[PDB]
Amino acid sequence: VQLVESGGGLVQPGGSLRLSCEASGFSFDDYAIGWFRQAPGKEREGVSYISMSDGRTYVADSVTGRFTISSDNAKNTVYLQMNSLKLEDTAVYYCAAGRFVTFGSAWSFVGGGPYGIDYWGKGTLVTVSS
Amino acid sequence: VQLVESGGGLVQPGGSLRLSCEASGFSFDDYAIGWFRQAPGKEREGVSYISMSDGRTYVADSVTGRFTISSDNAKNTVYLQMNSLKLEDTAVYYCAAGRFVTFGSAWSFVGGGPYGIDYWGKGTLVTVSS
Amino acid sequence: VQLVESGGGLVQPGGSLRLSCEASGFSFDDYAIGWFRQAPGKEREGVSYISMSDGRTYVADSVTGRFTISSDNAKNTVYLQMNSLKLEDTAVYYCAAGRFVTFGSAWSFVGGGPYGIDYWGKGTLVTVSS
Amino acid sequence: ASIKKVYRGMKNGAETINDDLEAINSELTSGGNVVHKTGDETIAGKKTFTGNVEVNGSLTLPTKSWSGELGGGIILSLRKKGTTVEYSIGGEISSSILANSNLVNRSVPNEFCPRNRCSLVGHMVGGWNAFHIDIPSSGVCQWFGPTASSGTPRGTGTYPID
Amino acid sequence: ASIKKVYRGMKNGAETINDDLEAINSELTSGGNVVHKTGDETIAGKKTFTGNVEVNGSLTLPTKSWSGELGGGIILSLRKKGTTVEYSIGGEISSSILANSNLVNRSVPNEFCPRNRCSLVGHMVGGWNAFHIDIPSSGVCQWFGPTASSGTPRGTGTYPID
Amino acid sequence: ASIKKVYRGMKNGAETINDDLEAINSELTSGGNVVHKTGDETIAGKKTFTGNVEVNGSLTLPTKSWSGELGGGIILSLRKKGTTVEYSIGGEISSSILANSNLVNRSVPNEFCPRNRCSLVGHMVGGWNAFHIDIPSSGVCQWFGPTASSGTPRGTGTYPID
Repeated sequence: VQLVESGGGLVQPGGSLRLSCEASGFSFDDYAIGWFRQAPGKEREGVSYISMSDGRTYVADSVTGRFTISSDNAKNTVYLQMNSLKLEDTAVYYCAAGRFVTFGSAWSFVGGGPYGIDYWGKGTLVTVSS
Repeated sequence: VQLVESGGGLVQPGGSLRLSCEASGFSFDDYAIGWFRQAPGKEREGVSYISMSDGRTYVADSVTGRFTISSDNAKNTVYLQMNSLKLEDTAVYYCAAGRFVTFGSAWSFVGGGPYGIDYWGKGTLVTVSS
Repeated sequence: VQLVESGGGLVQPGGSLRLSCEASGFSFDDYAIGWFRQAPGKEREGVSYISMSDGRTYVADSVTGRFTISSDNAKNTVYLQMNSLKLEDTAVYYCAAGRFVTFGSAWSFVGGGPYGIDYWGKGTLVTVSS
Repeated sequence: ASIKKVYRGMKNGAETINDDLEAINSELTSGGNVVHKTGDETIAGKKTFTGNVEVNGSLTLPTKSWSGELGGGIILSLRKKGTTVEYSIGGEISSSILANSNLVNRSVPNEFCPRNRCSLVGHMVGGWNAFHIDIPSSGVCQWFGPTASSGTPRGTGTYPID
Repeated sequence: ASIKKVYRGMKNGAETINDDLEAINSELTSGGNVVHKTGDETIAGKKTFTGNVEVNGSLTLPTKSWSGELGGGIILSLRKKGTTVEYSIGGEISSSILANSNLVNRSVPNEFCPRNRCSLVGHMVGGWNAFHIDIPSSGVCQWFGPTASSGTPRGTGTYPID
Repeated sequence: ASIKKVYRGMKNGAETINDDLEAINSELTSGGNVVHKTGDETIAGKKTFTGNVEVNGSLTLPTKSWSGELGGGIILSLRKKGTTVEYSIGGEISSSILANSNLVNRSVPNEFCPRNRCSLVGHMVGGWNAFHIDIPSSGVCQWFGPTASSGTPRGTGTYPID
């Protein structure tokens, strides 16, 4: 039962970065794996998630056209390709696994815990600065 | 102060059923009486309710065109006519009485307790199977 | 750290009233100051607020075209001009100061306390009767 | 909230969208199935607070009382509040209670019985004498003073329960 | 949230609908009048939990302390935490305290007074002697040891309050 | 909820608005970051209740136990529940314990140590004898009975901790 992140770092605006999350120790049939982010100066916000069964995805409005999510169930790993990075994308990015429901293109995490998420990674820092 | 249900049973898809709720022991001036339903595998969802004063109604999207609510204040009884029954209508159906507010065709139950409802019936099982 | 109201009173429908709130003891850079109202027979509802920095405003639908908010940072005072008063405007009006976020014309107060508000005034009674 | 479907080709679309937004928004202030920062509310389900909790008002837990003469005139008055039992020793020794003897007039009811033997220390009015009464898991209390045939036993305290 | 009306014939309709959805959605994460699964929040109103509650951090209830010399050199130190009073007997007997006498230097303040007489058992340093001090609803404490003119009284425990 | 932007010139506008309304509305019943009136939920952050709180089920606080022979055969069994320590005196005096002596076989661990000296009153089986054991902030317990070389010490109660 672990979610291990990597790929975070310092980049200039317009830069690119690729995050990875190694998910092991649980079913997948009922889960979506994805990413949030958080300032030290904020609550969490959802970024992008992928259904581990059918591959349906969610991508937040603040990042549409710039960030794309990928998976590979074998390596137990999910990817976030972050392009055209902006100063406001600076945050710590957490890998997350949660049970969910969809209403077309809109999603909701159904867990009893914070943000409706069952498991969290330790987080990977993404810094975008001039 | 009682809400007594009846009419639940086993039916095949395309089948029909009629639920009844005998409501006694409270005013009515401020109440709507109606139905929810719940899997053992779910939270409650609202199905259909009727204002006990003016008779305005609510019918959930999942059941529009198939389920219709009726009342008769004298027998202290509300009815749910369930037509064109589907496998996904299988649940235990609870009669409920609650104080409410409306915003045109949209409703909200205002009670301090679960689902904003004041009183609940014991529930009637509706089973739809091949 | 005080919010002092004045201007409430009894008026006939179609009447006018002007509320004032003397806000002192805090920054302003991060605050919006405004008004709620509440029946003894209700929860609070937001009426109108003004950003203490950029002056952007919010005016509730129930009062649009009738109530207008003003400020003057020096006297540490915010104003609510209430015109074409209706019976349903009867309530106690509370001055409030809160940290907030906007989504175009829509607002949300972000505080950890009730209604997302940090500080409240004592309230001023507005009575509209024939 | 109980909302209406917004769909391709519906009549009164703007009105329906507005109605739905208003009903949903109403539940961010009060009612429905959400817990709010105001209002008297009843909350079902197991709630686990991982952080610190402060209660400025009263904190009321389930309560039940029982009182009875254990034996030899000794009265034990109990009040269970959560997992704690508040006790008060009373009465007056009315017959000889042998050293180490079981008190057989009344047993403490099962719901007030501890997991392990609890020793309730008491004192006799008018002198320097102390005793203790054990409450075992069986509720068959035992006197651990010496043989005694008179006196006024007292003592207030608590013991734990599961 | 504070939303804008969506109406028949408005300009910037899509923008208004989106703004309203975003403001409402923001309150499902934090702020407004809703209690969230994260964040430091202040919650008004009577809250009744019908199920089981777990607190992993600290649970802080209202607290107040009082200490005073009841009489004859006996000191009683109290701390009220919810409906329980934590007590500690201290001091040193400085004058003769008669058997069954009221302690009249200080009464326990009304807010620390129990519903019914509570018997606080204590012990005297250096020997086998026990006593008890009663705290009645009046707060006029009573010594239930024998007549005593010296010694060091001690004892820590609790008694209930309303 | 995780919603889609409603914007000027989008395709499937009604469908997107409906999807967003449904996802938001779902969180007024369960899930997301909101606390509900039903369901088993885990809640982070400092929560301050300004009003009255009632718990109808159990209220579980952090718990830890410790037991050890303080010295001279005297056993002290402890259980910390929030800011209260439940104690039970046990064992049997197996060597001479001098009047006013420190018990040096085991100290009470720091996490069970009170802010100020707590005097735990106990009683010796089979007679009228009482004693007390002090637990200071250091956890180096002290015997306040007279010099004693035998007997069965008992006593159940509580003392406070920070």
